[PDB]
Amino acid sequence: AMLNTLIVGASGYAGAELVTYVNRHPHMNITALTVSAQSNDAGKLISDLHPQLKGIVELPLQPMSDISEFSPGVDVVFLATAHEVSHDLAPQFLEAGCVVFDLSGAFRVNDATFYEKYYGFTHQYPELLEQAAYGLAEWCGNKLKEANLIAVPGCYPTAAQLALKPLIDADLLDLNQWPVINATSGVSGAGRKAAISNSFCEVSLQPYGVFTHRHQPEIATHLGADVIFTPHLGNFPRGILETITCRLKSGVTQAQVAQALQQAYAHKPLVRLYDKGVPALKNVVGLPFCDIGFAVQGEHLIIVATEDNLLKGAAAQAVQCANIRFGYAETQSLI
Amino acid sequence: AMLNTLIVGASGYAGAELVTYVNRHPHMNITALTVSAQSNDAGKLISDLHPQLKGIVELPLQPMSDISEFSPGVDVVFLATAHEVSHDLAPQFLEAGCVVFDLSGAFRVNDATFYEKYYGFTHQYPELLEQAAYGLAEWCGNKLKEANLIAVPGCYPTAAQLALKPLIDADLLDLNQWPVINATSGVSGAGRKAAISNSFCEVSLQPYGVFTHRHQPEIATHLGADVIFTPHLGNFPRGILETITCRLKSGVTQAQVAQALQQAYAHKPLVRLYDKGVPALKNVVGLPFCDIGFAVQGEHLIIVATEDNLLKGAAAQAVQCANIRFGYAETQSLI
Amino acid sequence: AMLNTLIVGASGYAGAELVTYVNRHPHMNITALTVSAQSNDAGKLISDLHPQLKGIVELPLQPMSDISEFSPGVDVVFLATAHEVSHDLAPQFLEAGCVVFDLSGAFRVNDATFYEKYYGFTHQYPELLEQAAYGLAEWCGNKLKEANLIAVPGCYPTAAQLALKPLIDADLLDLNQWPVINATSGVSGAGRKAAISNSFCEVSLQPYGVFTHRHQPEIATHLGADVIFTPHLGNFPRGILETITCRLKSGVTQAQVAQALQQAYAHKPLVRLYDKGVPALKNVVGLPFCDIGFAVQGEHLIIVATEDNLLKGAAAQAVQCANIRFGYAETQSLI
Amino acid sequence: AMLNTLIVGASGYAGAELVTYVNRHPHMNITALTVSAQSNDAGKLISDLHPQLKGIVELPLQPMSDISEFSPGVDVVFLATAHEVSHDLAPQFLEAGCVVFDLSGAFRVNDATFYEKYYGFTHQYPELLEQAAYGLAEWCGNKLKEANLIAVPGCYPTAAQLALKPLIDADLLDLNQWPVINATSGVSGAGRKAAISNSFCEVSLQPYGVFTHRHQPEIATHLGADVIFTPHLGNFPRGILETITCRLKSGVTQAQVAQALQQAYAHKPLVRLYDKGVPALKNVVGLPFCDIGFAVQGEHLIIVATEDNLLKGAAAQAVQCANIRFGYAETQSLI
Ligand code: NA
Ligand code: NA
Ligand code: NA
Ligand code: NA
Ligand code: NA
Ligand code: NA
Ligand code: NA
Ligand code: NA
Repeated sequence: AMLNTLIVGASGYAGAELVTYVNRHPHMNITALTVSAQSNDAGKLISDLHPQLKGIVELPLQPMSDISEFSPGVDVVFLATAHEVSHDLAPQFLEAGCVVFDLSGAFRVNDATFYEKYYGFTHQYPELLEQAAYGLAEWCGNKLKEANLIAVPGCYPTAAQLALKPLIDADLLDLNQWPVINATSGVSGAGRKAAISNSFCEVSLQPYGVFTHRHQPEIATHLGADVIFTPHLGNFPRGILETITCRLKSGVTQAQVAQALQQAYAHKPLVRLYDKGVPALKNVVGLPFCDIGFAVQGEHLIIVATEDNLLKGAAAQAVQCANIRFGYAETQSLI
Repeated sequence: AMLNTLIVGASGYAGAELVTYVNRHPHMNITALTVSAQSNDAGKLISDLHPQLKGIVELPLQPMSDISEFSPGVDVVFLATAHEVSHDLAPQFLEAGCVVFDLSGAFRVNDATFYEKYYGFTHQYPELLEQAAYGLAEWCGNKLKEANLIAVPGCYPTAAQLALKPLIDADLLDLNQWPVINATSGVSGAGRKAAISNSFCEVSLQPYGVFTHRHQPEIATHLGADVIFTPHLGNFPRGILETITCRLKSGVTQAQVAQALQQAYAHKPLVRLYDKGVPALKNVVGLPFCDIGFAVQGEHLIIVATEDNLLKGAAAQAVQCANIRFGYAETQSLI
Repeated sequence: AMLNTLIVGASGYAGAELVTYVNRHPHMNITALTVSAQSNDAGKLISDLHPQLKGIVELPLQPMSDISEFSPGVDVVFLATAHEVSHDLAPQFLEAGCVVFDLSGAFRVNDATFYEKYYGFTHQYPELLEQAAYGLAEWCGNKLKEANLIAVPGCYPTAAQLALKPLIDADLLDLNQWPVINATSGVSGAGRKAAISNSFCEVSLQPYGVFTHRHQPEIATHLGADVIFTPHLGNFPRGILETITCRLKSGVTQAQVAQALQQAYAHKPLVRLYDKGVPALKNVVGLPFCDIGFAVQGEHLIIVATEDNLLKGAAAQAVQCANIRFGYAETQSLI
Repeated sequence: AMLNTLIVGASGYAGAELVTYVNRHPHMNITALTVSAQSNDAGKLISDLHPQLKGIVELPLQPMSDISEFSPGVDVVFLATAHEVSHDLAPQFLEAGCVVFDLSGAFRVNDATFYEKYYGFTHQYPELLEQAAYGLAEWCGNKLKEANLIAVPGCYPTAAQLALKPLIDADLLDLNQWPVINATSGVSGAGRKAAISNSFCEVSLQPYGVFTHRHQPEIATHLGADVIFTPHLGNFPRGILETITCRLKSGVTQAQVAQALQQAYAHKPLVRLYDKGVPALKNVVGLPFCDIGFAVQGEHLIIVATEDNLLKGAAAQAVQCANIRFGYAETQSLI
């Protein structure tokens, strides 16, 4: 048995990486790759837009308006789409009996104001918000193993929570000093699109979304702790490195922080813990891992987490959740 | 006395570099910087779009529809605009008594088919074509010293002709084998614009305009010799490196090629001739020079020419011609 | 049954990519990874130097002086070493009964002067030169299927010959005009090493080895045709793009060139032929393919070939040959 | 009158930028450029190593052992050298009557343990430590206007203190929460040198000097406040961007922070204050400025400061101090 898999928004950068993994996956194959109804890319091959897939996957991109053209007989739907589209589509696919893995921010947080403030829309499916599993794979339980709607976390929130969650859960941080998360992403995180801001000559190094980015409250809500989160656009296509600075609870030691991380991740295959030193970004790009190292001096902690923004930050985590949902090896198709 | 200077298309990448030099120039200053009538940037400061100019030049960008708003009392007009715009505007500014330095391809070659084939328009000003000085500064005579319309050469044609012209003029090449010019440009050569092709993640290394680029016939017409010309888009913002491979006329030697170049360029300040070895691109970026080195083995020549595509390839050559036209030191404002 | 596999020079950049593939390969595993006798990296883990391998392969790097420490029971030896080392070691491993896949230039060409001129040493194993299979995988016959010494071609020669060989073999080029091969490589092609020339700030774009590079005569000897070959160091870590300009034999057409390439490569899985247009480098980096596109106008041909310099240009071709030698699927471990 | 100017360590990256400015400066010219006694670059031209200077400055690099070969008649000495060399040389040049501008860390902080802990040497000139002016140009008074020894601040400390000093001096920060300074530098900050760590393929994005970097205590001592300082090596040659996160003193507002910065910098020409938004690194590279923007939400401040690491972070600040010391326009030669 193989899972029929629909990939919506397949022509974007995250979408291309989903096509790669699902094609490769021994237990899944693709029914269709869709674009929007009036997409200029309708009828082009996936490999025309993403030539790394030439000779590997060459499915045409089909324009989708009514989802009934694409829902019957589909086991898994990946929504590699922005929130408005995912808000509209996900309920329809669930009703058609599909298990939906939404990469958008649309179902990530069970809260109305969250959507009004940071996404600028009123959320129309409160029941789904309650039902959605937050697909932070290393930490999800069996709301996931048996959810039919999985909200895959954002790229920056993924590294951030992998670094911070075990420490906060062990009460190792003095949260009266909000953790400061500074992160730099490659430009693929902006999406495939012609805009001035992601135009080649416009990229160097700059912070953005200062005190405004929608990933900040996602990280704060899910960790149960206020944080500073400042993203930066760097002049490379792929990867996120996060440098995270905290005040430890008084008396907390290096060995104590190491114990908490060793216990969280030693049997988690997609998290690579550095015993000493801190990871370099190149060492994870094109791989599905999150790499984590840290240092302690006195009452301060600096923890550093890297990932490929399109892999553990998007497509690989999505597929990793599908593996958990459907009972396959957790890393199946990823490594 | 100072020259009143209008810069049309000031908000583009070449335009910003013209603003820098003209501001700096002791004998010129700026009356206005214009954008198109319905430009989204109308009313923004030049330094909002190009923050390297913050605190240096902060003139607002004015939308221009009727040129009579901007022509009276203007000594010099730089058209940092594409050919259609330059075709329309340049005749009007000349009639208003301005000396026009057009950066577009619109007046570069005295030939009708040239425009139909490579620019896809029928040229409406044959007399101007006859009158335009081709602003390849090291080689222009007194059609320039006294022209009122200067067509500034394209960026790739500039390095190409500086390398090849003295050799062809000394009959040192066997032109039965067309020179092969392979060049790589930084992405600023594509212009300021949101398109997929110059989007950050879409750039790596690729040839383009293969047997179609409009700079090929400009180079061939002006050199009086058929050439292969293949440009490549590289993943850096600024600079052009050209590697040019020729068959020498039988018996032609290294010393003979060196003599021809030494004689062409020894007293030309913006051309830096390498006695031995070949230039690296970083050594000219942000400078107004063209750097040239070469090697000979047997009957083959390899000559290598670099420039900053926006400086000697665009703005600096434009200003260099203005210096010649108006009698200032050739390098005034450039270095 | 699995092949015991020794990787000599494992700590270099090509060596790391061999470790990755051989680890992954279902029919091979690694006995040891070696460094030189007094290497500063002796005793470090492979994944300390190449952290992309963390949690995947963590074999220590062992210093090797006498090969008898490492030869018994070894089926396959990869020499990821420079020519002098490979010249000394390969004969010893062959005598111990190992099948040797040398990545160096040491056994690539059956000719003495070749070694004196371009490698600056007199070759001491003429019989081995006669015996070595040249591992250009798409073109090798059964000198390979049954060779015990395979000389893996250089990175630039690989793309060059894949583009040119089928055309020359079909007499489609006028070789009175030598093909001009201009290529740009990422800096990994320089090897892992601290030198000024591959130091970060020293890299931009520059030709090198002008009329001197050792890959030129390898390409010319094996193609049976004189060529110009000029490599360039570009400011990126991985990939080679070659732009190759030829004069066609009189009367030769686009369709005729396409037929020759379609017939050469249609059933060759690691060569991806572009029907129209020319490949972009990013689309092959991290993949084992060589991508080829071309254009014809009049009597000129421009053919463009890309590869990952460490994969099809080094490690993947090495492993591909091993697959052919030992009877595994040609792409086994590569894709 | 012109100042005779000696540049020691001229062949390094900062040294090359000093040569550029001093050459250009109307009131200074160069007596000699020196390298170490057994330097491999002795006798090479400055422009051989730094070809951007070809045809502009072509002084040979002279090996210096005894300083009496180079001290008589010299008005100004720039030491573009590391601390041990500067510790040894600066006292000798001062004794010869030269005004010394040391770019090393050797005289930056009046404290012995500082040198033992972070520089691993016992400082032999306590009187000089007392006499040295700290050349943070916007803040220096008349210990500078009349010092004969100027310790030019480190590159990262410069942006950091320009951002933080006016805020701390106005008591606007709650220093019970140490400011967190995360910074990314281009690889030129590592110096000209062949090492693995600054080799092209070894650079991507990585923190370094975590809780160990010598710039941390320099920043903390001079600000009179404990800080976290974590530098990162990024994959570009030039520039530093610092993102600095603070807890404000209770009640402190955006307008209050803006007032303090406007008052500090409005008449300081090399500091470009952003009224709204935060600077992008490309907009300062190759320029002598420090660009500063900031945002406030609630009780947190994020202030962002950029500079060219070799210009305002090194050579331009050095020259700026010389201008102040000798009474020239502050920006003379810089812009
Ligand atoms: Na599959
Ligand atoms: Na783990
Ligand atoms: Na001016
Ligand atoms: Na010259
Ligand atoms: Na294996
Ligand atoms: Na094929
Ligand atoms: Na001077
Ligand atoms: Na200011």
